[PDB]
Amino acid sequence: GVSDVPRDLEVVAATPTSLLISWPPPSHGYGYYRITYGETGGNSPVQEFTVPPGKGTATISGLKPGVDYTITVYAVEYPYKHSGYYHRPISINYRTEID
Amino acid sequence: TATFHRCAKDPWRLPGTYVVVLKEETHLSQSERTARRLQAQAARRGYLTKILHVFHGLLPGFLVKMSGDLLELALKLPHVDYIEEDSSVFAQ
Amino acid sequence: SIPWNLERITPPSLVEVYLLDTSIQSDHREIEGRVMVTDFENVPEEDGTRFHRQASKCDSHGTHLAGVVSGRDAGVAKGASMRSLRVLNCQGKGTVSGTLIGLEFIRKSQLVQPVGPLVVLLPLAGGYSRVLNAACQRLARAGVVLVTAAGNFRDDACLYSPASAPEVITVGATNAQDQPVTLGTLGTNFGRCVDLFAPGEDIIGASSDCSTCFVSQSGTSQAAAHVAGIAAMMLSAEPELTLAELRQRLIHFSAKDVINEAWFPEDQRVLTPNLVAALPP
Repeated sequence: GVSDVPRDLEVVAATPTSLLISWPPPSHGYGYYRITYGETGGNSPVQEFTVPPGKGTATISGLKPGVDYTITVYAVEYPYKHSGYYHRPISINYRTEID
Repeated sequence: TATFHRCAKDPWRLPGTYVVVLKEETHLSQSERTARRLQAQAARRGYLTKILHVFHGLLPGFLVKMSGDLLELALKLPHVDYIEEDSSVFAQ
Repeated sequence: SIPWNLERITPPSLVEVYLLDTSIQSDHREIEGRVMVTDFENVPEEDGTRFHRQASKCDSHGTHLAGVVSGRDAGVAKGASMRSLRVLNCQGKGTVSGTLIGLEFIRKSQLVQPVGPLVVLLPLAGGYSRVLNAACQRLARAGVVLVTAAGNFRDDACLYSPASAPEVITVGATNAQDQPVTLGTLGTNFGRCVDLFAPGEDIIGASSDCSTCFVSQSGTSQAAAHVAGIAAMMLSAEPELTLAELRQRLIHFSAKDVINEAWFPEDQRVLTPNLVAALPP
């Protein structure tokens, strides 16, 4: 049914404004991964976008240089922001580089 | 005089389908009479309408597929309490 | 070991539960022989859509919830018998009009069926609807127990329907740590329109993948399904309970002042009930 969330989220690359995350794609994906991101310790409001699990990767752009960010991935059947979710979320912490 | 109601969240609105709700103190056959009357009046003005459902037992009224241009006309119909534009619901 | 959510609602006769929702897998071991798929269908989609979607049968949401209410191994009331009405499509979408016609179908079925207790689960939400709130009120007046999801908008349940209907038991979601549930950038709704909270995060229940599969799901839909199960248990023992008598018992037996009100906006903390549903002992 709805694809499980990755066992680990890999930070592949990081520029002062961008973050690149990767995961082994599942064999037969269904439906979406909701990628949520925000500044660790709620200085800013949390942002999101949905991505098919099969893409194996996603780029988080427009970030502030040198700040610690938390990325949470949710397995979802429906992409609208008010849907429920499947399985458990997976979180990662990443500090972006300075200018 | 009857009121028009719609969804405050604009992307959830479904214009073109309306629930015409009638006053509780009416006859059972009054829902069908008003639906038929709305259809006749709209046809005179060159508008096609479809009656999707007639409500009994829950609340008195009907479900109509018509142009929003006819709401002014529809709000003037006797026994009408209010008219609601259909909207979306979602699994939570 | 029992699942956390069934531990939480545990303290230290011919009830029918109507579900309005997606299509369900009625041959799943959890609910087999106790769920009937009615002929009711009113959805915004073409009839054949769910046969040409290679991906699924569009029954994951409905099956899980039927499992949460009445599932043999993971349900609240293992008893219950259930009646399924299809009002949510392949995209998880329905209409206010289709939900009305469904409630009207339930009223007609109540008049035909012998005098007995009736629970209606509406695990869906849209914007505040004058007509949907009126239909719910009329059904409640007829002695029907209606249970709805508070909504997953991290907002005031007053802006949502059936959530905002006072004659409906509106259920928010809490987790294993007695915290309100975060869903994406959103989560459980709050405010004066929420009647109580129930387990709604990491809820194990029937998966439509296969007849013996289980999956964990989170949302106010799961929270509402716990309360529909609790109400079905309560009515199985006391079939003559009023909606006011049942609501009174839910509030009375619930766990109190256990939710961290810090997750809610400051102005909403006093307005949100700090109650987590539980069964009578």
